[PDB]
Amino acid sequence: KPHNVLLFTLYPNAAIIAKIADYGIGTPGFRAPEVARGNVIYNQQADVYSFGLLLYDILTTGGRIVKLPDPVKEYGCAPWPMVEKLIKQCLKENPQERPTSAQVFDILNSAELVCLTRRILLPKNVIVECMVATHHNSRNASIWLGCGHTDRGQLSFLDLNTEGYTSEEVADSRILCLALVHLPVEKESWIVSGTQSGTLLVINTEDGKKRHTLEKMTDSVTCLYCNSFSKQSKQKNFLLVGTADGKLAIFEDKTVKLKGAAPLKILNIGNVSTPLMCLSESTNSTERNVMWGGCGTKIFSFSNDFTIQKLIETRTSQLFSYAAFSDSNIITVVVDTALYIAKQNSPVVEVWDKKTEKLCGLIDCVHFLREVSGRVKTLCLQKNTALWIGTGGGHILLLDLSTRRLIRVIYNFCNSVRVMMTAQLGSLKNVMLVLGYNIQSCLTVWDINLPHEVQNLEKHIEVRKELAEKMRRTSVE
Amino acid sequence: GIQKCGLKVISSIVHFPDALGAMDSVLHTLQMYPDDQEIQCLGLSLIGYTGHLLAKILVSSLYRFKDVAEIQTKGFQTILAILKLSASFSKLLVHHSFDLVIFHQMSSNIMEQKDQQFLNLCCKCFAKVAMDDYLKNVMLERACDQNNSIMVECLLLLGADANQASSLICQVCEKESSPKLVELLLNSGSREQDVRKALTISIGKGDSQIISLLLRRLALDVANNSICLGGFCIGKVEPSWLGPLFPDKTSNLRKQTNIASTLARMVIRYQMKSAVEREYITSLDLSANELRDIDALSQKCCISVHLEHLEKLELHQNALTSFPQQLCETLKSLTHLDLHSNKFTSFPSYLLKMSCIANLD
Ligand SMILES: CNC(=O)c1cc(Oc2ccc(NC(=O)Nc3cc(C(C)(C)C)nn3-c3ccc4ncccc4c3)c(F)c2)ccn1
Repeated sequence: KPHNVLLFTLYPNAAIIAKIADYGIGTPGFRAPEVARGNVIYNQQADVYSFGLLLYDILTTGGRIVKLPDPVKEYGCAPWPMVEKLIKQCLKENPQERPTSAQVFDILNSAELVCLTRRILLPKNVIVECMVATHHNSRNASIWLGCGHTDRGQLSFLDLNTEGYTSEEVADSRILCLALVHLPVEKESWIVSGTQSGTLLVINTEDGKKRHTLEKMTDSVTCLYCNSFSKQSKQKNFLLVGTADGKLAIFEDKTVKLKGAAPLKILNIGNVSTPLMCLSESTNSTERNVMWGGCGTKIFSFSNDFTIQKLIETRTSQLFSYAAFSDSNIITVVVDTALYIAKQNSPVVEVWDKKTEKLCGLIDCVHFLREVSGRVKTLCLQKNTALWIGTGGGHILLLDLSTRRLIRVIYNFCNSVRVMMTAQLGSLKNVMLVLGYNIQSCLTVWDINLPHEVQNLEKHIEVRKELAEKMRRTSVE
Repeated sequence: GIQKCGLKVISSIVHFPDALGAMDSVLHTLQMYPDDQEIQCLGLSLIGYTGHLLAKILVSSLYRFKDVAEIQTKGFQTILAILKLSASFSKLLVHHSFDLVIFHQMSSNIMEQKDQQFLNLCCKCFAKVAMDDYLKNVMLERACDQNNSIMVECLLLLGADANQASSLICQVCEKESSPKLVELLLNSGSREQDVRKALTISIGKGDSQIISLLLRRLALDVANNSICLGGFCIGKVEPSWLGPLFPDKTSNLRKQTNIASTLARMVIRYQMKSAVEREYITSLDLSANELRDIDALSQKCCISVHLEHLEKLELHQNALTSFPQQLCETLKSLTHLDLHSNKFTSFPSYLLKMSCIANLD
């Protein structure tokens, strides 16, 4: 029972924190059903029910203290799901269903248990590759996921706080990507999405009836982006869009407020042969005025004046690697001291240098997966020199930029990662949102400290094992 | 004296096939002539394949000058050849003097010079001695005995058990060291008991810099915004220590150097190729530190502006006698103050002057 657990220190990164003691002085609150009935013989498995009751008390913070109900519903608390799954599994009437103590320790030794904060299962519908994040720090915390099952588009609005969503077909043609622009000075928060027919709707989240259509482009829309030139500069924000005819059109965040708004500038970087796929911003502040994008087999970097600064050709990549993989458009681009490149239907990642315009390294996800199809799908990078890799097989790879080593491989939670990107919720914390297949769509929210948590847990468990072995040997001696 | 021109004739004949011993002869000459003969000692090919004196003579000749461009590259090629002949050469090599010359040449501005082939040979030798990781631990111990934080990072990155040995951290902290070195050792894994012993050591030899470096690892949790200095038996307390523990938002992030990580990356590649071939701190626990006064907290060094946002101050199980009044007015946002199990004699009435005090004990 919680009365029989002693605490030595409150510092989370400690060798010894909690201890067990039998005070020498079962109870109705925490009686195991086999023991409560009493027609049973003591078994190792009997204590597992008490341990699960302890877990429930910890999750509820002693709410039961002052057939059990749902931990989230009965008392307000963070979901923190796989522990709830552990409680459901262990708290089973059948004794054989109770996991062994070693199994409980092993499943409790997973850092994913700590990192996984929330998991949402969208109801049966077309999976959403579209994903947006909310800039609002109030109770309004939601995403703008969108799916298309017919010619006309459709959008969804799913609030994380309320765990509910509303979906309705609003766009006359399918949506493929979205962007969000925020102007708190004018209190204008707008969401723009592009039709496969070749027009765009901008919609106000404050009033759903503010729906107006932009000018038309020749071919469908590939990607959108909303660029902020830092919060300490007087430069005006711009809505960048990239189409399939190489048209890089720029909408002004104040121009789009009126119906029938004309794009101010257009760059014809590519064509149908090499359509533009994605955009990205430089992580370092030294190149924040330089914006990069993968125009098919081309990489363009342009300054705030919308003039190209550097061009890189991907056709030099197959000289070392396989030709068929290299002969494809680049899908994701990550801009840092070294460019990280992933291209369509490829299991390898290329490293470019912004100075020499030459290959600097190769990341072979095939070998990493074989260590435990392998096509990479999406990328994201953070400040602490840790890179997250989304695979087409439903796996997530963690690497460190310091050594290009494998940190952890995450699986058994989705069938195929579509998109994955960083976000901030209403409590100002930073988390990672991952969307995968299961076809059912599953959304997972991971703690941003996942690599640090993995390293800390590994070091702590190694220290505990070493101390236990040393003291056991001392006792035997 | 004729041995100089004799070695010239020797260099002429070594190009002929089947030159075979002449190794003992040239070794005696090199021990006799330090400067001129060593300039042409590059002619030493694979001969004799076990005398440690020969290897000792080789390394001592390299180090005795250590400032002539050509003999360094020549001698590095020579030592590379003989280790390819026998891997047991690496053991005796790192045993006698290998560190004293290797660290000196790689830290004497080896970067920013058009010596790409030179560095390549040195990294090839590095990847060669990187095997038998016990030797790497020896290299780490010797690299910590001296104050060279430039290469310790490389040894840690290649993989070295920093908890090998009086552990490493206590040794580094005992002698006068640099903040960069102790930081690199704390960032890599090192046993908590070793770090605790190192804190006691650095308390003895008073140095605010190393004290803060350690306390940022033992007693700081950024998630909770709390200092957890509970039970460390720090007999005193100084504001110059808790300074860098508080966020101090003026500070930023800057990559001072990257030469060590790139050096580590290329030696790893060569080894692989050779194998293939706001948010202030709202708590301050000082409980059970065997204090005797906290008078040293007055117009503190950058700690005064941070104490104004403290919302808890655990001072229990110490042995105090008063509460400094200047601290009472500085702590303008406390709510939970703990003073139990101290040694007080009269209630300081001015404690009740704090602007927001709400739980006095
Ligand atoms: C603020 N700090 C405090 O309040 C505080 C208070 C504190 O008081 C104590 C608490 C517990 C114990 N004793 C035990 O826990 N014994 C024990 C452990 C186990 C385990 C190992 C199987 C759990 N089995 N048995 C155990 C062994 C034999 C028994 N025989 C008969 C009956 C019961 C028995 C129990 C004690 F001596 C003192 C200790 C530390 N801090």
